[PDB]
Amino acid sequence: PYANQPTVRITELTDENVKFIIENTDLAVANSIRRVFIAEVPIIAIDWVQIDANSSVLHDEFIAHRLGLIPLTSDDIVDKLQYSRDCTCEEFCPECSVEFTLDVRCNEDQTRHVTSRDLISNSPRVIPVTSRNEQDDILIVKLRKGQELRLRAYAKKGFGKEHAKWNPTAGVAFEYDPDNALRHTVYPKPEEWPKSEYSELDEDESQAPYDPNGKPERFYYNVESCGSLRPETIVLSALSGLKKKLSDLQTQLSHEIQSDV
Amino acid sequence: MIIPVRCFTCGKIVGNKWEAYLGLLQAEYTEGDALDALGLKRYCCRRMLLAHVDLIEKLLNYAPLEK
Amino acid sequence: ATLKPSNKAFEKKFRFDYTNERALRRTLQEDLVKDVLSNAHIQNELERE
Amino acid sequence: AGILFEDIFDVKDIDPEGKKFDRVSRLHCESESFKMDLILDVNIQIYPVDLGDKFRLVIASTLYEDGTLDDGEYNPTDDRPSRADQFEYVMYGKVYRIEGDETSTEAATRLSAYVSYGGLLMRLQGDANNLHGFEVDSRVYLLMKKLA
Amino acid sequence: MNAPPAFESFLLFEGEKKITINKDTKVPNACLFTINKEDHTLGNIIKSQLLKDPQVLFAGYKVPHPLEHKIIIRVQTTPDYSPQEAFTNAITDLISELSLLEERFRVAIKDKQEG
Ligand SMILES: [Zn+2]
Ligand SMILES: [Zn+2]
Repeated sequence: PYANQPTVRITELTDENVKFIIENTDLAVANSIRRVFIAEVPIIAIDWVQIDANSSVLHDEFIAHRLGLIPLTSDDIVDKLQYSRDCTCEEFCPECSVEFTLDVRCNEDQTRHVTSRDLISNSPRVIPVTSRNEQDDILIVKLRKGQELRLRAYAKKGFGKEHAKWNPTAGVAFEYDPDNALRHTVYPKPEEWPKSEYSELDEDESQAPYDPNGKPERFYYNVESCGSLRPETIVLSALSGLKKKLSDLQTQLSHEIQSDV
Repeated sequence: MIIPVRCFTCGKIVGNKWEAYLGLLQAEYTEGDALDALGLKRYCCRRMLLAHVDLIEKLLNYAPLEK
Repeated sequence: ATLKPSNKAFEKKFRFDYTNERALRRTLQEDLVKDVLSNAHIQNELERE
Repeated sequence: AGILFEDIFDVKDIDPEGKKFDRVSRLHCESESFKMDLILDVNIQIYPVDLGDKFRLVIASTLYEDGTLDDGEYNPTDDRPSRADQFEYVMYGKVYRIEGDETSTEAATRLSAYVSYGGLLMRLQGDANNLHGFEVDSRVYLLMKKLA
Repeated sequence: MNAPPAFESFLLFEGEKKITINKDTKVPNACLFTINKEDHTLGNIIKSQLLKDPQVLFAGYKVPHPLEHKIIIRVQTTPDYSPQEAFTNAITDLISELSLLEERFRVAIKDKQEG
């Protein structure tokens, strides 16, 4: 009649991805955790652009969208910054946004590659991932001799539910029950399917025997970060975000019970 | 037109991989070895780099509107 | 149900047999059985039907 | 105390006409105390059954050891003494047909009761003297337990 | 032309009760929790955590429509219990799960970073 006692075991941790295993937890909890990893982890992404000059072959909406998809370092600042909607300021301020600026002109005869390295931010903590000192710089647009591109962007705090640019993951490999013991899938020819990397079976075997008393446990994860948040910070922010969502829901629930009590 | 920034499917950054991919092709790499060297394991990201047509380089051959 | 059946089947399936006391006893209750066997008006009505 | 049948059914065959489904198998069984053929559909995935096994089948109208009708509702928070605890496999179905060898004049000596456990069908055929409590449109249970 | 703003999925439009409790009259000790601006992320966990409660006879959730951003959770408990109390304990238990999982994840991260 109470909660379970989940455990965790990290099998790999790098700057790009984190591979871990959660045990003694429900499939609903593990799936919600994955959904938070994908849609409800706030990060900093350009969400406001003012094109002061754009003579390139790509129209303004194209440049805006392309800047929006550029990931920005959001490791420790995203927890400090608030949502522009909740901020009580005027258009912007350092508490709710990060100013960026771009001013490039192709004076030489060679094509000028406007890259993420040209995005100058007012805050040194929020910079393009390629700009954090390997990987090359993201390409915003190529310019021809005589063309110019000058704009002024502002980054905001958001999560995946608002737009995919605020999704900090580049893939969340969620898996459970590598050996089909629970038979949640039914392979018509189990011998034709390959073995999961987390599978523990001899090559002569195809799938584990059926377990009537089995329940989904030991969920395997591989959270590849896009660069904005460290792979482990994505998980911590996801757990904290889901706990905050449940806490606010509990507040509204209690306010509704006492409404009738 | 220009190489996208994220992979449409997963979201992996690919915008910074186009130039490296071309440099590898000129470096006598196969498209598969190049996509592996760039760290593109999912076939969705491999689709992004392998099916791209860089038209921007041809749009830059036309004189601009302003000099 | 009274188009294809042959004359024999038609009669065996549709003519109410009110002379088989055993069958009447099984299908109908004692009061109905006795009434059907004794009363002749009911039998005549069944035949007319 | 509501029990409408109780007899052992040595399993004589499983899926004689061939395996039609995967998580279900048809068992053709015969008893020894009453000589009653039985065609049953069970969930061999969770309750496997092998050729030659021997089980006790107890078709009852209620699970409560004391005579008391059931409400047909799923209430797992009921701690009263139920006869299901003493068995392994328990089903819940309804009688949807009772055939027999009755003629226009002679009564039925041999009967064949059909029951449907949410699709899993059973045909219990034998002597009518032992299948008098079986009536159509009556919710019944199975209470099948494998013994050695 | 008719595309709803993306923030409509999570942001309440205005004067919108985040959660509404409606007593179900079909059966006793049952209620419907209509939560606005939520989805399967919370509906699934709350359903599962209520199913884990032995005093909960029925626990289910649904999204009436994908375009709408509302969710309905039906909860039926034993007469000695209450659906509101069940929903409160389920949320408290989910919160404890996330707190404990977060703590153990911090510990694992530290142990892995050191060695
Ligand atoms: Zn502000
Ligand atoms: Zn991809």
